[PDB]
Amino acid sequence: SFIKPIYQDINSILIGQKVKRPAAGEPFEKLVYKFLKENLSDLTFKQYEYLNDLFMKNPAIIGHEARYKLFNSPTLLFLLSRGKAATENWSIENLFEEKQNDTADILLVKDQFYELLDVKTRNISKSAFAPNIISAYKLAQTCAKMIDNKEFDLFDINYLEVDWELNGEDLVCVSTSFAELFKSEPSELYINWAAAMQIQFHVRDLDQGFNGTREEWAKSYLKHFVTQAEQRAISMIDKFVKPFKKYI
Amino acid sequence: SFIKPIYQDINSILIGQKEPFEKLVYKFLKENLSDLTFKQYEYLNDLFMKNPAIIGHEARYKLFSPTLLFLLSRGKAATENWSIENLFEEKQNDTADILLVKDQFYELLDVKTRNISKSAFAPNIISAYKLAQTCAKMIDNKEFDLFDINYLEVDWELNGEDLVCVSTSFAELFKSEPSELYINWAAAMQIQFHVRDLDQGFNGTREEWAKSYLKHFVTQAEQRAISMIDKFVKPFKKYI
DNA sequence: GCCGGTCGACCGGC
DNA sequence: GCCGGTCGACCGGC
Ligand SMILES: [Ca+2]
Ligand SMILES: [Ca+2]
Ligand code: NA
Ligand code: NA
Repeated sequence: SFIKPIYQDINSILIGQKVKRPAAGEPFEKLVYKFLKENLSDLTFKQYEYLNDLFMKNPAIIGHEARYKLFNSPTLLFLLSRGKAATENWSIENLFEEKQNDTADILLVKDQFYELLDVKTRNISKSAFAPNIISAYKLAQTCAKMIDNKEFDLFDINYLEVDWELNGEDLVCVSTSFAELFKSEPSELYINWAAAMQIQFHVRDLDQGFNGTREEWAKSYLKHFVTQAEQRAISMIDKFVKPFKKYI
Repeated sequence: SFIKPIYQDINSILIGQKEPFEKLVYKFLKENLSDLTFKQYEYLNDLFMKNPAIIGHEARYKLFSPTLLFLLSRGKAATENWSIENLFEEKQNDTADILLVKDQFYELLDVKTRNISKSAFAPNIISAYKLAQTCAKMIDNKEFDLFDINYLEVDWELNGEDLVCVSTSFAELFKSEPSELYINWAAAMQIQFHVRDLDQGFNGTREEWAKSYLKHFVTQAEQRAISMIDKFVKPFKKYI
């Protein structure tokens, strides 16, 4: 991780920062991006921003198939790329812009190594309902692709929780946490199938004791995933069929 | 519904107005149905304000109809904690956007907003699992003429330094063919559609719709459980 | 403590 | 045309 080395400063800075009032605390992310962008200038990109720079540097390379080749990495291609037509139609006059379903909020990129940062915001005033972290399914395809191409040192996926409470008509950050997906026990991750099949946790609560190799992590995760996937299918009969069979 | 009769009016005013549109819709209705229109939470304030006597949740829940209870109430603690100086507010999780109730009949109205110049990705309509519960309760409690769940679609476009409304539509969940509704299991078990494509045939009885919807739910729940195997198990066993 | 459902609407593969 | 996956958090039942 590129941001750990200065997490303490980020931590300190953000704590205190405020925001207007009507993803309620989403703009807390605009700040993280600003700070990153002030102290890691050359490494910090919004995902679309990253794609935009990528295609601007190779304006001769038009059309999606050829543009996709620019990643040199099927996995990163998978995690960062826009759709075919979207890539087909990209141009300097017609840049990529934000997209709800993009994987990362922020990319930190040095020496062709990638840290995908995602910022989970949170109202500590309100209940403590753990938020969607990332699609379990998307993460599964990610692992598959990691083995298939033997890309185990390409990239990490990390999280920065930013806690806040309401004060008057201003939202103020009271605390923050930071964690690394691939340093957690794969098998302990909670998959909420109904909740868009999303791993769910709070960053402060996430363990980091994992040992093995990145490759061992993918394998282990795929085990977990498949296992929970078999249980969920069965759970469905008990929860969504049995209770309603009688009205029929 | 209390909405359909004046759908000409609604329509007329909406087009040209410049994606928080649930606001505008609401306005017109308040200005025209003063004593029928509530935000789901406003209704709840009122129902609790007009009964200062009874307090606590058990009692308060008695004020609503296990089916309206289920669909509209805010849950034990929130309810127990309600008071004049501590009123309910907007909650993302609420079933309805707008309520319109006359003579103890309820119109749960849901405004679906749609970026008309982007893509036709049908949005979440209502959890198919919540619906299933409802249908079950309607039957168990033999209450088939109490409420409707209608939708008003509101299409919009960024033609300007603002977002403009280009068109609208209106449909009734319970005039739709059940077995036809799409249940997107991963997307929060949500029924997904555009209000404008929603079939409005169905010439059966509210009861029939329910036992038909439930059969659809169950059948679709069975497909999904199988699909999970094919999609999330078979393709990854080779790695484990 | 443990667990998992709900809103909101939004592309893109073939 | 036909399908369905994703991001965003966020509550309440026992
Ligand atoms: Ca985020
Ligand atoms: Ca709505
Ligand atoms: Na994510
Ligand atoms: Na709904």
